[PDB]
Amino acid sequence: LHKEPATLIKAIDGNTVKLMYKGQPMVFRLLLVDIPYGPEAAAFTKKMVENAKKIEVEFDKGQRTDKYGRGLAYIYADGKMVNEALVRQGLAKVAYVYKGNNTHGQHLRKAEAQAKKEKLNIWS
Repeated sequence: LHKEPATLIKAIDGNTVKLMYKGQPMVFRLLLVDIPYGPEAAAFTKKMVENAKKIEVEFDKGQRTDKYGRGLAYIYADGKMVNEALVRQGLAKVAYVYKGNNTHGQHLRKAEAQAKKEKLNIWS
């Protein structure tokens, strides 16, 4: 897997963001992030992407867009994965793997388990 450069265009909600990617505007859905705290998750992703000096998108090895045309990726803000930060903060759950895109699933489930043990936010 490899990180590619992108530019924030705008924050949308906890697991959706609009980016300039290879010179075209594209809506991206954060892989493996399930939002059941919806405003809270939205605000967290919004801050994280808008303060970044560097946004990267990392496709997984399965299908790269969903049926609505959204890119399916891990999104990184200054080197930190947004998908993982949300889960570790207890602001989303880890989704069922979609079509071969599971490369970071174990890593994210470890972050979720930690959030759970700490009883954070959704794990109240």
